[PDB]
Amino acid sequence: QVQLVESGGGSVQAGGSLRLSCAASGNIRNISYLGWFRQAPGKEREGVAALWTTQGQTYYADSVKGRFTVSLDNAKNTVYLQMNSLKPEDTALYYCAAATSGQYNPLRGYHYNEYWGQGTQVTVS
Amino acid sequence: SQELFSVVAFHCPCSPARNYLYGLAAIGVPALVLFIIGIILNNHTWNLVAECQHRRTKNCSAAPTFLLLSSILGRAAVAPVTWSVISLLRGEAYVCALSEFVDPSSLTAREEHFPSAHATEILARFPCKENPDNLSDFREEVSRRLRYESQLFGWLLIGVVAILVFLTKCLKHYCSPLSYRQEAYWAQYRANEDQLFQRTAEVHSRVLAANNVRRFFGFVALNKDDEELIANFPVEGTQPRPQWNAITGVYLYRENQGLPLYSRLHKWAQGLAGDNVEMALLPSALEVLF
Amino acid sequence: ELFSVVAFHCPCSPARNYLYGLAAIGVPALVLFIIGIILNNHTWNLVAECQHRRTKNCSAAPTFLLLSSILGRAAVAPVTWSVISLLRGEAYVCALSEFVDPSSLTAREEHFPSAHATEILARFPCKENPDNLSDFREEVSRRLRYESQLFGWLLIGVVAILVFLTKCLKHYCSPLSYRQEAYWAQYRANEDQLFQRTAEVHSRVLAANNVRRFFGFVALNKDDEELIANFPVEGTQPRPQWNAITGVYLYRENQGLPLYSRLHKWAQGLAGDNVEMALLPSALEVLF
Amino acid sequence: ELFSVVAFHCPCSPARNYLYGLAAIGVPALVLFIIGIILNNHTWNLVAECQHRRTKNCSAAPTFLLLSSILGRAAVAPVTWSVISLLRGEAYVCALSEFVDPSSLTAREEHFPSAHATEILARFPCKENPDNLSDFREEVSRRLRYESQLFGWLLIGVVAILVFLTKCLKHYCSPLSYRQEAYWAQYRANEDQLFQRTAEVHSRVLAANNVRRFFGFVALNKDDEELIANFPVEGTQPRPQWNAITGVYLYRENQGLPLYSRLHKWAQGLAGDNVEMALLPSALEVLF
Amino acid sequence: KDVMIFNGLVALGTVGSQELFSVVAFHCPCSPARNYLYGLAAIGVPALVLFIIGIILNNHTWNLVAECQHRAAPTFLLLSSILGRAAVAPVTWSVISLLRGEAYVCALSEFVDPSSLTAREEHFPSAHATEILARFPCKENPDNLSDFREEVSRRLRYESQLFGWLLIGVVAILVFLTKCLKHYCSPLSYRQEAYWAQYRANEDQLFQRTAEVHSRVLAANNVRRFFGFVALNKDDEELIANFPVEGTQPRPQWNAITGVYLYRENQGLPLYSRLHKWAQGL
Ligand SMILES: CCCCCCCCCCCC(=O)OC[C@H](COP(=O)(O)OCC[N+](C)(C)C)OC(=O)CCCCCCCCCCC
Ligand SMILES: CCCCCCCCCCCC(=O)OC[C@H](COP(=O)(O)OCC[N+](C)(C)C)OC(=O)CCCCCCCCCCC
Ligand SMILES: CCCCCCCCCCCC(=O)OC[C@H](COP(=O)(O)OCC[N+](C)(C)C)OC(=O)CCCCCCCCCCC
Repeated sequence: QVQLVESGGGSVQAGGSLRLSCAASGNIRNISYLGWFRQAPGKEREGVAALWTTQGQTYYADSVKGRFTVSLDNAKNTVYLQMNSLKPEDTALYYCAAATSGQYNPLRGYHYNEYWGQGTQVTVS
Repeated sequence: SQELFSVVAFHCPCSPARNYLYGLAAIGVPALVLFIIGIILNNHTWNLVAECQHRRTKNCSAAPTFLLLSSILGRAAVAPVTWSVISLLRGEAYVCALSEFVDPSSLTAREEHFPSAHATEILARFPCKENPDNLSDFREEVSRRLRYESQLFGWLLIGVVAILVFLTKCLKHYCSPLSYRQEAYWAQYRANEDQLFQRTAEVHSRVLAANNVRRFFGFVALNKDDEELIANFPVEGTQPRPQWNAITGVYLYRENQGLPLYSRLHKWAQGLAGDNVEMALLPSALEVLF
Repeated sequence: ELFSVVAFHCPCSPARNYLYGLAAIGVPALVLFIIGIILNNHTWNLVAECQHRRTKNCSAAPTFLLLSSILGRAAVAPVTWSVISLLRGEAYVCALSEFVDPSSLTAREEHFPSAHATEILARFPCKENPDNLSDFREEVSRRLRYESQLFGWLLIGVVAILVFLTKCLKHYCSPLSYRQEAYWAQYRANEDQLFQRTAEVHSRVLAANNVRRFFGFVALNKDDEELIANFPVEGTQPRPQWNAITGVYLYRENQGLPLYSRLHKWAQGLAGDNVEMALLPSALEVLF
Repeated sequence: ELFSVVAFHCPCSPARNYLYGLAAIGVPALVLFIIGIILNNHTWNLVAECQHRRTKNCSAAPTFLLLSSILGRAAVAPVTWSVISLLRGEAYVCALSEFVDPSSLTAREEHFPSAHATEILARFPCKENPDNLSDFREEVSRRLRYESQLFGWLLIGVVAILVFLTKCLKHYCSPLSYRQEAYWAQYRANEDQLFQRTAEVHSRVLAANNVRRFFGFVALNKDDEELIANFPVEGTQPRPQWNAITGVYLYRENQGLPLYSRLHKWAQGLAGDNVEMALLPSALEVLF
Repeated sequence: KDVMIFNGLVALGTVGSQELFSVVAFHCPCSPARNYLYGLAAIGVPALVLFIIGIILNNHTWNLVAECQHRAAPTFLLLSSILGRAAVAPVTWSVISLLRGEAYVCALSEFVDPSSLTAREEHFPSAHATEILARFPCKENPDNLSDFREEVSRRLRYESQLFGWLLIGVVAILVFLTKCLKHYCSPLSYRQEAYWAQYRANEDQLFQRTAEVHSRVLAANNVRRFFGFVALNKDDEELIANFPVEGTQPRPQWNAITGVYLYRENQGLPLYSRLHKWAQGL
């Protein structure tokens, strides 16, 4: 029902400036979760940043505070970010995800909705 | 078990309007229990419930459902019938239950010496011998008339069942679109699948359990054969819940590309059975960050 | 104690003990007759033959012989039971006790009462008789037990002649020779033995493949591992291939060489658009 | 043996026998109910769950199903004892003997004395009754023993329906198919057998090292030396690590892959300053 | 497990002794103020002896005494363990005696109220009221009093068995409550406690086996030192050949591995015993 469109991948040296656009199409009316995740071969996936639409506060990872900033286009219903001071550690597949603030009935457990979008970003040096 | 057999022994309460309630309970309860046991142990009733679980919308019509209950109740009713027959052939349960309804005026083998003041009371006490000796002949006259009817119904019940089985197995083969030889091969497949699947489930659980125990202590104590299972049959993960949900339920011979499919597991393995996250341990990965 | 349950118990009552004798003997014979038909495999292919045709295409000439084989083979168990129940004599003295004529009684002076002749006579099998009539009782018992055993022995005599006459006509009227029908019988008993054996192996290998697709491995016994290695399966035989081997077959020959079963007839290729009972609709309908 | 000591003996005294019947039946039903609770490990991890939370954090719904399973798996023993004690009839004829109304008694003319009705009625189970009243002794005994057995069969029938209704409701309301729960059950049994068996081996290997550190050597049998050689221990598991696998668990699913136990939940890494009950104080405080 | 093997034998043996005791040595001294003491001494005294005996054979009590001589939660376990293994013997003897009913009617026959009987008018002399009643259990009374004797000999028999079942009900509740308190008030989970109990049994099995072996090797070495040669079998000659002589443990070290355990852990890793505490400590 919700499809995420992402673009902005490239190969830039250290210190390059890059911007990743996550375009959300569908029923985003019940979405309360907006952010980005990265994963590289040989290790698991971590989240650089995340934003709450409803509460309004925002999250950044330890290597992201002061290095990458994520912005939301409320009118366009899309997610934008800024990549600064590129490093070889940033060569990973970048994805943007969403969720619906899943409830919790103690008998069954947490249940919610999740979405993903496939993207790439590698820094040569 | 000499002591436990005397527990279920039939003790007729020689009292009027009272000995058939006991006869109904002493015979109808074991017949009901054997009926329930037949339902519980039958796997064909749990995938019928499992069919009503995930569909949740009355998707199955009367045609497939009525052909499933008939199989469940037909296989279950074997035990109550073979108990309701033995009780009738013994004759104890019927002479006790019907001893009070014997007509005193219809008695024979003697002159009309039968008392008429308390007639139901004396008649009901015949099965317990507690009768005056002047009515001993009348006691045995009743004891044979009622035992005859008990065995007359016992043989008619066998005869009626032996006809329903013949009619059922004759109509099952006539109405089925498959030949009787393919249904014999199908029955051999369902027996082999339901045996191998259980055998692998035990192994795939023990190997999975061995990995978890190893992750705790650092080693697992395994028998001579158990150590072979770990090396021969390594596991890497657990099958997802929707994958399990795609092999449980009823199935009525769907055929693909001119090639038969004989089970839901077979139908799933061909790939013909294969967003919203349910009952998760923790909230979304985005919520984990906060 | 199943035998003690089915033990004969004569209800000594007029017009009542032959209903029991009929039921206690006719129902076990009926059950053995039904079991004989059910277990026989020559009746299910007869049903299968009447199933695919749906129009009674086959004539009565071949149908009569198949039904005769089914009934004749199934009727052995009722006869060998109805003979035993007659040679014992218990089931017949009980049934015919009331019909003994008191006027024809002997071995005693004519003291037999006429007040209730049927009622006194009907109680003879249960030994509940006055000692002044015990001479008649043992006279009636020997008379009615003889008729039971006489009928029992004549039934064996009739059966032993029908069996002889059936076999002689089976050989005189059959176009084959008795040394070939013996070879044919040794083949049908070998095709069935092998076909049922390979069906279990083919099912198990097919069942193992599906389980392996689920768990990633199959827990096989020491000998079951030989079946998978020696006998690999690649698919399931189509439904028309199974229909081509089920039915009644009566010795057709092809180019001078005999064919002994419709599996053999199918193997030579002498048996083998519209899609039925499909999982999913036509591939064109799937797209939409 | 024990049956001689625990043999039922009815005290024929009014308003006193049913108290004995309550004690001779209700106490073994209580003891078998207690034993079922103690042996059931599901009642201890429920306690362990309450032990760590200390704030009643869990709702009634997880506890209600957990508490129900403990009682249901333990109430079987009292029922199979209450049923037998009711079908025997001894414990009920003794209890209800004095409540029998002499007015409704039959099978004998009205000779029942009215001077001491309850006293005489209560003496029926012990056969301490006058012979003029002996016709009522068997009349009263059969009436009460019938109600004892009638209640026994109804108890079996009701239990045999509650078991059916429980199992039917368990499958219908469960979030898993009956086959996955079958696999889940085959996992927990395999985990418990393996976990306890390594816990015995781990202790023996750990104990041997402690013995070796003391005497300089350990006296092992042929098989124990294999245990030390095959399985070398490097340390001990922390208490919080142990506490991560104790308690109740209700099928939490991670990333679409099922988890079947807290140990499985811990093995995946989804379960794992302030120091309690330490042997020695803070390292700085040790210096002082 | 092994606990049921030991408890089952003790429970069965006490019943067998009680049955043997009742058929060969039990006679009510039918007379006032004598049978009551005799009946009381036929239950409490045999139970008290078993209670003291059960304590003495337990190894943990003497360990507790030594610790107290050298001196909560550690004391809870032992008292729940020693009594669970020593109070079995008195309780089974106590319940069978009450369920049998011989001892109680042997005791309270003196205090039976003559006017409380039924089925006839009260027939007892003013002076010999207790004397006649006290002679009921011996069955030596004249048959003229058998009507009254049966009521008394069955009333007290009812009271005996009623107390026998209520004692079982009380004990069964207490065992359940002890189990709950042991698990609920314990600082460690029951999975670790089961592991802890397994370790203690395994340590004592190996410690006893090693100590006997070490003593034989140490004794053999002294024989070699004193005589210059040893006459040992193949196994004994191997044992010294595989087990070098460690020497004499210091006096504090033996005192370091004796006493009670409080389950003190050293920086995360638990220690389950004093020997494990000593081995890990140094
Ligand atoms: C302990 C046993 C001792 C032996 C005695 C019993 C014989 C057992 C073997 C033959 C039976 C059998 O095989 O029963 C099986 C069939 C079931 O046929 P279906 O309903 O189409 O089920 C689907 C077909 N399947 C099961 C092959 C897939 O039953 C029947 O058709 C009738 C069962 C008889 C009991 C009900 C009779 C009616 C109630 C009483 C009315 C007055
Ligand atoms: C426990 C068992 C005891 C062992 C001995 C029993 C006998 C065995 C051999 C005989 C059976 C046999 O050979 O049956 C075969 C024929 C069937 O005739 P068809 O159609 O040509 O069959 C061809 C032969 N087949 C089946 C091998 C292909 O039967 C009969 O014609 C007579 C059967 C006898 C009983 C029925 C007689 C009529 C009913 C009674 C009338 C009052
Ligand atoms: C030696 C024994 C011989 C056989 C005699 C008994 C056979 C029973 C076999 C099945 C047992 C079983 O496991 O029962 C299962 C259920 C438990 O229900 P739950 O709490 O939802 O458990 C969920 C399912 N589990 C067990 C897989 C986790 O039981 C019951 O619902 C109750 C058992 C009946 C006895 C108590 C009834 C109420 C008291 C009386 C009220 C008038």
